[PDB]
Amino acid sequence: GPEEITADIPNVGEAALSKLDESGIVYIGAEVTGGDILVGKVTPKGETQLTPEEKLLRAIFGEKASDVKDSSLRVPNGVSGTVIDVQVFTRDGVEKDKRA
Amino acid sequence: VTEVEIDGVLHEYSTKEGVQEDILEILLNLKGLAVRVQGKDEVILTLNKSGIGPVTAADITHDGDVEIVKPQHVICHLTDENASISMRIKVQRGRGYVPASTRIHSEEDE
Amino acid sequence: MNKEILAVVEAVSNEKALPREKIFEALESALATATKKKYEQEIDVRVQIDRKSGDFDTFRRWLVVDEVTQPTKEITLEAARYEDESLNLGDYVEDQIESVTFDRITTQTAKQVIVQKVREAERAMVVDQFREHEGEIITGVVKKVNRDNISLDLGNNAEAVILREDMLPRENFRPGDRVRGVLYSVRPEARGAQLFVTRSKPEMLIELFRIEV
Amino acid sequence: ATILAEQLEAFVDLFDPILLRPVDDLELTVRSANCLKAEAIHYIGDLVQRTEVELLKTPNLGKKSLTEIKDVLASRGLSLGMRLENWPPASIADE
Amino acid sequence: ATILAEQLEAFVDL
Repeated sequence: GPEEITADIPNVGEAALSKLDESGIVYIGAEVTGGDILVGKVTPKGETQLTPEEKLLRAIFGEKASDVKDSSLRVPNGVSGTVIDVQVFTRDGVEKDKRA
Repeated sequence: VTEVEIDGVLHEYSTKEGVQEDILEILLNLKGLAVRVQGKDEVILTLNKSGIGPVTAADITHDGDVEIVKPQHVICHLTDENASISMRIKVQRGRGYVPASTRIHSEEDE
Repeated sequence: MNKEILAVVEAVSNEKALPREKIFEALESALATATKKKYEQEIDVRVQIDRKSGDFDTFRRWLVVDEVTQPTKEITLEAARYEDESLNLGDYVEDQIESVTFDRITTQTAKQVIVQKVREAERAMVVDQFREHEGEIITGVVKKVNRDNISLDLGNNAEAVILREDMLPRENFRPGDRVRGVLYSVRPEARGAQLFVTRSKPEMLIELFRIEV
Repeated sequence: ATILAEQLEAFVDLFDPILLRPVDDLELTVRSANCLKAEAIHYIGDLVQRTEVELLKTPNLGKKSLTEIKDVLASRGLSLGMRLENWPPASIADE
Repeated sequence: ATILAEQLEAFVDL
């Protein structure tokens, strides 16, 4: 499955997922430190597994975005500072988010 | 001065229309500013001004214990015939040198 | 009433003989608790699931109390007098509802809540297996050997525990070796109860001789 | 130290105030301003001094009475049963 | 001077 750029990634608190926009990009001008999430990205992990809980949840919500490996971009270790500019480039035939 | 609250900007490394200068020299000039306060301990100052001309601390709207010791220090210049600028200046008492690295200690959703 | 919950209750491998409506209500209540922990208002939730149709609904609660804590689920007698004093202090009467959320964050939260609910159901099954006998001449295989205690695994995911003080003075149990003893107590532990045995009394010998001869 | 104490000796020199304000001048919205004024409490102090019996049970409140209590009153706005002095709380004397 | 004096005051001790 194609990589997707949602704001929604588990295993991390809303403290990390606070400055993210509707899509998952930090707002301009955020004082950030090392390890802070910059852009939330997920990669379809593939189910390849049946449990009485996973398919149970999938039947409950109908959303297959669960059980998906995360590949978000975060601030490198040690470096800190603020964000000044963000550029967006997308392939043709593909829609764009609100921020783009 | 502790911090500044420029309204028409988003961060420290931007510009502003109608302003002859950038933001960093504004920060340096406010660093050069000095004001004595006696009664209140952490009073907050501000300014609003338009028109082409120099900007000095004398133009700051004063208050009770606010004391502009040098009401001639230039802050910036305005190049637009309608060049309204907005800022809120907070002053605080303290001792020694406090670098901005230690200032990140707040963490109270500032 | 999307009727998908009907098929969910009619999965039906593990919840056919068990109450399907109760299982669906518990899962939906876990999901609604996750949604309440996803909103900012600390309001209690109540999932009502139907058995004949299968589908369910989620309502928000008011939790009539005598205090102001949990303000989204806080009421009082003076506050209940707005409803002509119909509500009393201590009640959990629901007076609100919610509709729907995709909520991939609450999807992970509901994954955690469903895992917790499945663990609770397994604990309930283990406690039911322990209570289905409450104590008898039974055998078990010690899975773990802790300090002065042996935790033993049994069939149908059931477990039990044998204390050193409850064991014989000379006969010491070891992991991997089956031990048969007469159980006399079922202490309710974390995640269900476990059977406790004492293979040192004449009752165990009488029970062994009855089945052997 | 005594010497340094001496020769340098003389130079040493040895319940909410918003309740008393108008109810419409608070965090309550337009639909809640009429609810605060349903019990004739134009100021939230009378609303604070009164309970929900005379406000939500009146015909000037809709079905959101169980929700407005969890919306505005839950945020410590008014109608919490506070015993005001006249407008403000008795222990809120700020003269 | 007061600062220096109160630093001195700790020396009138053990």
